[PDB]
Amino acid sequence: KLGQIDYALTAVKQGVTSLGIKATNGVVIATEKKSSSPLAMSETLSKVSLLTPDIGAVYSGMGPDYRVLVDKSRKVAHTSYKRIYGEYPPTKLLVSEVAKIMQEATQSGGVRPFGVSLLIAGHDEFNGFSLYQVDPSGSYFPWKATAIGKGSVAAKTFLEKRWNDELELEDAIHIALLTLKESVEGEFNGDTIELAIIGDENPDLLGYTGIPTDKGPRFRKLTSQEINDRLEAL
Amino acid sequence: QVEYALESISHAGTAIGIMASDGIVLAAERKVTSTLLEQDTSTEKLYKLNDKIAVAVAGLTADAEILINTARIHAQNYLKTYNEDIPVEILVRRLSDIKQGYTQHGGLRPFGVSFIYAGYDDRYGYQLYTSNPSGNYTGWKAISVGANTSAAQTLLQMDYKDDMKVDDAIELALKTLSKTTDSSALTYDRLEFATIRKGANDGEVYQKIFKPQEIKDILVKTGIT
Amino acid sequence: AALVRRNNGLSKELVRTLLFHIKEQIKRGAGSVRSTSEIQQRDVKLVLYLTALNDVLRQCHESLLEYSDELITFMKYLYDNVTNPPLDVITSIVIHSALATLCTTEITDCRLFPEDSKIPEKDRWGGLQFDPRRFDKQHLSFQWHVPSSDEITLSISILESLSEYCINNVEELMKAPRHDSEYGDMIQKYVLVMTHTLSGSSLLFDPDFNKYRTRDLDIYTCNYYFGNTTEEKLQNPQYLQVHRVRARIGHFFHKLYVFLSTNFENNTNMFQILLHGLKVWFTDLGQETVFNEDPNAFIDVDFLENVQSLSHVNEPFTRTNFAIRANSLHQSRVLLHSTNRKASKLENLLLVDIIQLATSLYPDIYKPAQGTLVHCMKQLVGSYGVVINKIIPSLEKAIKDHDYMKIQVILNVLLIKKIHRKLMTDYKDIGRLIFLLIECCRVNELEIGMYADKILTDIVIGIKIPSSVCVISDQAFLPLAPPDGTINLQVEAVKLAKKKKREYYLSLLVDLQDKLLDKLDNEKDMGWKIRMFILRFVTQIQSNLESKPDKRAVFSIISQISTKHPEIIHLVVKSLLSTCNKIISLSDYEYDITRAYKNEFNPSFVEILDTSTTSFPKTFTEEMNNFDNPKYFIDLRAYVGWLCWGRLMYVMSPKALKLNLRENELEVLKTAGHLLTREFLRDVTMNLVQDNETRGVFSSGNVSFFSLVILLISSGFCELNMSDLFELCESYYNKDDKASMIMSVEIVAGLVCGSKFMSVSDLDKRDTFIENFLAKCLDYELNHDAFEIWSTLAWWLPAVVDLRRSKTFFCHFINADGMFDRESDAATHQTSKIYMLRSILMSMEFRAPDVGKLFDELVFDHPYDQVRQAVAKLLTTLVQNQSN
Amino acid sequence: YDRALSIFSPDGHIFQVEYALEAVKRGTCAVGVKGKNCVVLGCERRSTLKLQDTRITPSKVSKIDSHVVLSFSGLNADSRILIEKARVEAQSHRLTLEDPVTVEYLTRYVAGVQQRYTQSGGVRPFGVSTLIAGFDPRDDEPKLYQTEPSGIYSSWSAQTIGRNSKTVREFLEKNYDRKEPPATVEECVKLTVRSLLEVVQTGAKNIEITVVKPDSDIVALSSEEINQYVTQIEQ
Amino acid sequence: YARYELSSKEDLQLFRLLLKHAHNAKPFFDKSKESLLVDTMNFLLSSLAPSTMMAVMPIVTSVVPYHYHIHSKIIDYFPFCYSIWSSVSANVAIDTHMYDFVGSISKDVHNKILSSEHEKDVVGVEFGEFGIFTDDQMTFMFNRLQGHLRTDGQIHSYSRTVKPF
Amino acid sequence: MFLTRSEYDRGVSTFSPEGRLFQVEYSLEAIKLGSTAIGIATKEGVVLGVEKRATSPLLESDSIEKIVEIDRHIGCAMSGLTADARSMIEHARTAAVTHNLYYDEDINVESLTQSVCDLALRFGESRPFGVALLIAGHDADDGYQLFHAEPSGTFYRYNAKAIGSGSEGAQAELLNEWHSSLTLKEAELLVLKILKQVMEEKLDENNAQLSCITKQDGFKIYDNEKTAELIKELKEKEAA
Repeated sequence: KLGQIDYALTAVKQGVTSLGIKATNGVVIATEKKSSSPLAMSETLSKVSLLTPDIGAVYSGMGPDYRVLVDKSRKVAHTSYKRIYGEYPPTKLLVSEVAKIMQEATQSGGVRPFGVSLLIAGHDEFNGFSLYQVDPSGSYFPWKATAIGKGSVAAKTFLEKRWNDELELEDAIHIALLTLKESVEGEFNGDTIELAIIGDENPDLLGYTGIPTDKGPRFRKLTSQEINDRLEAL
Repeated sequence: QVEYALESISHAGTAIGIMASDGIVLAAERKVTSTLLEQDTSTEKLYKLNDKIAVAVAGLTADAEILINTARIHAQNYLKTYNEDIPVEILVRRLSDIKQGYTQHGGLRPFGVSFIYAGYDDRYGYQLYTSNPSGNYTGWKAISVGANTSAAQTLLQMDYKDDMKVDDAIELALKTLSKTTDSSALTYDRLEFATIRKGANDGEVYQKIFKPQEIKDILVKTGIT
Repeated sequence: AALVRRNNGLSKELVRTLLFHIKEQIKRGAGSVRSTSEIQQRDVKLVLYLTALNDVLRQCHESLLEYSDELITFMKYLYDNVTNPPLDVITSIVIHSALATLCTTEITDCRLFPEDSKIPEKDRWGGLQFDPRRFDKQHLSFQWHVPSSDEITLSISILESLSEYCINNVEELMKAPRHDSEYGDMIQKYVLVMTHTLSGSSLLFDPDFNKYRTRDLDIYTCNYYFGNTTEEKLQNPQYLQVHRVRARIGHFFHKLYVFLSTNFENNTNMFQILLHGLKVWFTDLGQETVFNEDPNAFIDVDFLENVQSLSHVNEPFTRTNFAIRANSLHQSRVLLHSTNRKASKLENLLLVDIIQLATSLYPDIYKPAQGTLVHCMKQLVGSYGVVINKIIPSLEKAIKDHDYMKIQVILNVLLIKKIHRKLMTDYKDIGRLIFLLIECCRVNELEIGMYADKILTDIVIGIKIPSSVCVISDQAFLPLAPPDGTINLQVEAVKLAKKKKREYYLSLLVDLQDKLLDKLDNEKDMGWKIRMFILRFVTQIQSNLESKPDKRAVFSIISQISTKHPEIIHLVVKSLLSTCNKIISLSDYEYDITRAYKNEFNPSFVEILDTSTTSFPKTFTEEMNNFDNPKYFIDLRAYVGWLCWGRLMYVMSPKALKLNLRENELEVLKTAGHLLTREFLRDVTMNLVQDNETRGVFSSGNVSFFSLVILLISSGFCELNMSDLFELCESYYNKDDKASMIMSVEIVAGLVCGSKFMSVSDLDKRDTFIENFLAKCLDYELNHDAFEIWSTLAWWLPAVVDLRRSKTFFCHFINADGMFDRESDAATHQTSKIYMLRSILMSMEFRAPDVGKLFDELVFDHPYDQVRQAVAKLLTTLVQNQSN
Repeated sequence: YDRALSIFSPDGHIFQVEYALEAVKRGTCAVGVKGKNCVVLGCERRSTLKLQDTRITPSKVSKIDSHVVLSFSGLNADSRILIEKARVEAQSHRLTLEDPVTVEYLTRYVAGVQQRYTQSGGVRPFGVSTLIAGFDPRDDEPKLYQTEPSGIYSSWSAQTIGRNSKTVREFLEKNYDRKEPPATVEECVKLTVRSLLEVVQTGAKNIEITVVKPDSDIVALSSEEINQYVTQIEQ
Repeated sequence: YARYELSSKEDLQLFRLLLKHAHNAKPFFDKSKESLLVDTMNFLLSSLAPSTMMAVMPIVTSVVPYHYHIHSKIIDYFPFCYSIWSSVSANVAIDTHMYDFVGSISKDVHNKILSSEHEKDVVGVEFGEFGIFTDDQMTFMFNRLQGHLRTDGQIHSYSRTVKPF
Repeated sequence: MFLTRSEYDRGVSTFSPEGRLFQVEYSLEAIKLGSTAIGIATKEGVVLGVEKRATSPLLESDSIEKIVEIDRHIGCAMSGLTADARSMIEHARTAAVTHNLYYDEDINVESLTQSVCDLALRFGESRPFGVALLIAGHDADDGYQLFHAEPSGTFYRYNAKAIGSGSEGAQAELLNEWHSSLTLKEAELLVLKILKQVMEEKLDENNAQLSCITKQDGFKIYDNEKTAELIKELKEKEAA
């Protein structure tokens, strides 16, 4: 029965683990950053990405496919909503456009599916905080918590034990770091982990002040020092 | 040359439509799903088209939501054009023709979905219909699509009476589902429920797509716990 | 490794050059960078020299004795210095290869010509393959390898040094300090080393060690270095020492289990390594069943036999192939040695730890732990009882606690083929398993209830039955009777004990049926989970073999008609017909259960015709034309006499079928008949009509149910008349409802089939009814729907019943007015009449003589093509009928 | 048995529509006969499931305009698209040329869409046939036509598209004669009646018949008139 | 009361297993019981119709032993087998039993002639130009075989099909 | 019966080792399988005849037409009426009307024959396309002309040509019978004589259709009554 998309799913099931967890007051997206060589400067490639100041993504599977996907996803979030509506999309709108991009590749002959599954997390005024999984098929599903890649069956069993409707963002970060700790291929520290939140707004990260209307990014990538501070208790 | 798309819907949970002498009654059942898959969403079974028309779906939400949005757009356009809301027959024919095209044109795929369109308009009164991947549609006194279709249609046939009230159609839909349930009890979280009735007392069409507590209340009327 | 198998003198330099290069690569930093998933590019040379070391060491034998101490101190250095999880597996195979080569018996020499020796001439381009001197003892004298005593004193020194070593490393490091991600790898390493020492040293262990606590006969006797008799091996202290180390390793896996259970729950990799260690500890006794079938440094017996085998030539083989065939015989004798044993308190303790890991809720722990459990159950006698005695209480606690996920894991355990097969024989515990699966059907959460219903369906469909009937020739056992017509009072005692336990096992199935029926009677709100309930009474109460009929089963089954569900009704009408067929077959077997399986018993209504008389060849033609006073009947298909007469032919007598039955059986048929009211039939048949709306099928199960109603009426058990079944049949005949006129035609079919029970006055009533009813339905107008229902009857009825059991049925189709009229218009009505007659004549092969009037009636001259083609198809079947 | 020298594919080609033309036999009987001064179409009704609503069911026989009627055997879903295309084309002609559509132009256009769904290859042909009948404007010659899935079309004095429509055609050839056809609507109706009562997949729900008369006089006979017409002789 | 039906998978499997067991035990049916061959063939011949063909053919091919008395010989039933075989179009269900029957009788007469026991058994059974076949039987089988290989494909076991050639 | 296949069979756009395109050869022999059409050219007119399929008495008329008008000056005959024949005819019709309004003059019959061949080389827009055509017409330059236009997108002019059922013996009798001196009546009798021989000796106005091109009337298909008196004129003239 198998075709080219079941093989793109096997590329995803072979890829490095990533996860998402939704809390009462925000969302976590998190992954291991694996180095090809100890001479490689691991800050120079980003596993977790800003799509809009209130939407972020993490992948599993083929890293180069995800990099071209996120460049297109950013261009999609601009030419579509910033340049005609004047404002950024809800997470649902951008997940549909990402799935439209992924479906176009599986459809065209002489192209292959994107070898990545995506976790897209974000905020919206009407829908609030949300987490979605986008697969090589160009299909999308909403999740309370999820994991993708090698560790996903054990990770999803731990996420099923630990998720509840009352978790705070700070405790969802502890669950996320516990879930990444068990699947870790390399070392476990603030330089091998990559972690972001969409949570409260951060007016410092607006990078300007005055105009009362703008509130700055809901999205925030944690620095390695903030991760290491949490890892001292973890 | 479409019968595999009709096979597709047979798995997809179950929807019951029952027409009374004074209303219509849509009920449908959500399939049991993963603990962490989000339920509080737009992809459900009992949707709407306008204040006089509701649908229940079998088959994939990704094929449903395009047709539901096309129907909402076409119904808004009709109300905008004529200042009287679209007849149920014209909605189902308009949706039956879009679906036929994607089945006969080999550059496209048949929509793997089958919606039960309940409604009211004064040209024919309350109207219960079913449409399926082939692009054919039929009018009914009662109907069901998806899982347990055959078992449900027998229980519909042996209990349905043409003179019945909307309240009898509430009972018959709930009792049919509790006879033909895959889970050995029925609960408000698996059940989606709606009615179309003649106003509070005056002439208007009154929809309700029931909230979880109102579903619990009709389950404890009807003796399902 | 193959070089070192041929020459032991190469191993000393190659083994010291390899361990030097491993030290060089380890000091240069190989295995200093962690990754779980991959061998890194900097590790490749370390992996080469380690895999070369593993492969060379497996073939060193008695040459390890030269550098044994140097290897042991190198093994310690390697277990200190490298801790990358992909390398712990490669580095722990070093002891397996070392210990394995010291205790293994196997072929060294596979040469085409031995030892640079012998003299078969220089013209040997062929390897003696066809030369008749291939079988010679001086050609096939293989050196082989037989473990020395020095190699055995070294194998025990390596085994207890390394095992005790890793025992003092993991205990000095068992304080659960934290989840470092490097703590877990050091535990995994020293545990892997403990698993590579049990394998390899496994040829020293003994499945029997526990029996020989503190003249038994083996056929597959492999080469053991302790003894073949129990006194030969107990008198060696080296024997106790080997078993003592395996006890000490086994107690360590229980201690490690409680440590990882108390401190490191959810660490999947650490429980997986433990489960593989426990598999090796349970399975590798006197033999090795891992690294047993991967590619190694011996020539493959199946491969060389594919190169050398000739179909009609005796062993056209060279010396290499004879050598590896003698090696394969030895390996077969090793593996065919039994490991089944009576568990030792430590095996029970470790089994109960494996059962809890099979009950774990991480897929990555439970899937390996269930695979280890099925291996353990092959190794230990009585182990299914222990497993189900732990699993049943855990499902009960899981339902009591609302422990979803754990309920579903226990149901996926109950679907394991070994446990699942044993459940079907498990009369004493299938009772408590069934009631616990019924409570599991209420649970809504996951796919719980769907797995429970699947398991309950398998218990019913797959139920084992006690058989008190055994039809044997005495020559199945008299050829082997030993001379002692005295001590063989033992077969009598076994027959008695088999009888007593077969009676007791059927009592458990009867008691379980009674206790289920009580729950169906009492739970008015049980729901739609009573489908497997009446389906279980079906297989029990239809069973024939010592299952006594129960009037409460019939009553409680019949009363399920009060639920309107079609599938309960099909199973209710289906079940009520299988139970009466059990009573009916009891009566004609005259309460003799063995006649169901005897060739020489024909029921009193079957009679055997000479069919070899001077008049019988022609007596058959005049009898097959007798509708007025038939001498006998042949339902089904006739066959005797088509090619020639001669043999004994079986026929049904003309007489009405009289039941003779004892008290208990009359009461259940009177209970059925008392509840077969007019309204019960009206309910059942209307429900069958509304179920048949979309499908539109004709069903022989319904016909067989009307045939049973006719038996109950003619016996006086049912208070209906025949005329009620004639008012029901007339009532369902609408030209517009296909499903309704299917039910009507099924009552016609039933009335003709029921003719074997009907009396001469009921026959007359039926035939005047059928005469009027066929005429009313078929003479005037016939739509395409009614044609297909009657055409189905016309094909099916002459196949299942002799039409001469009626005076009017077949008579209606042959005499039908205007079949062949040339000027009728009305073409489809003529077509239908002809095709219905044709279908009866096709179904009545070489039967119904003197239809020869038809040849004068046939019209070749009809204006309408449809009738013209129907005449042509009829002439074909008429020509065929006489052509035999 | 055109294997010859075990030859296969010596022409290298194929053309095929006939899967659609088989569905056009499976479907309900539809029969039409001219009179001297009328045309009658009669079509089989499918038996209806227990819980259907009959109030809105289409007549099967289908008006395109006050002088022209269409009926069909074949797929109902496909037939709607042809009826809708024929209705928008009839309105488009009637608007743009200030005179009603001529019966042959309507058939040429219905044949035009069945031709395009044959030719275009990226679509199947429609699984249906048409029975197009009526009268031209300012005319009293009755006119009667067929189209087939192939996009072929033809004119008939009587015709029948169905599964048992080979015996209707034999009864029509036995009783119709183009030298002297059934003149009055009485005979014309009674002959489509005799046709339909022979070989239709009949029941208590049976047949829908429509008389067309000249100058836009289009009339479905009542469920009583189709019964009054049952005049018989039997022996 | 009919306990077994062919065209049900469990009973067809019991039949094939009892036919294999019949074929394996066939050498030990007693040559001193002189009527056994003709008593059995009288019964199996008289049992033959289209409705019993697919049972009776395998039973003839499997149970009936190769006995060669002065009065009764198994080669007397060749004309009967060639009657069924030559009357039908090529068909796996029939043809496979026909080749199987004449093939094992050919190997048996051949083996008996070479063995030091023909002096009792196959004495007065002649091995001819074509073995135990007549020219018209061999002509029929060679024409049957070329139809299988060039026209209809109706072979199941190729070992048993080349057996009589 | 033996098998004579090759490794270059069913090769599309591919030369065999001989330089053969077998697809266009296969398409070019399927012209033997259709209904018989015959063309006779004379100094007096071009005659086209075709065998008609027998029809039910109830059939009043039909749009199956194996002889078709392209223009007043040009007519055409098929052995089959697939979609590709329709495509070639409606291309030839559109080609005729566009030339008429460009030069104020009638299209030459060669130039129209060339145009339907170019359509088959284009495949509409080494494949074969459609069906064999006989193309008949008159123009002031090259007089009365008859062409065989082939599925290969190539053609020949013939003095007489048969296509469809009967090929070897159909063209054998035409080359035996054709004269430069034929009158039109004599050519009509000759196409009816040939049609009778190929039809396994049957001939009615219900199975033979005739047409001719002349300057004066252009392309016309004969009435059933006109072909009926011509069939009687054949029946007496052979019996004389």
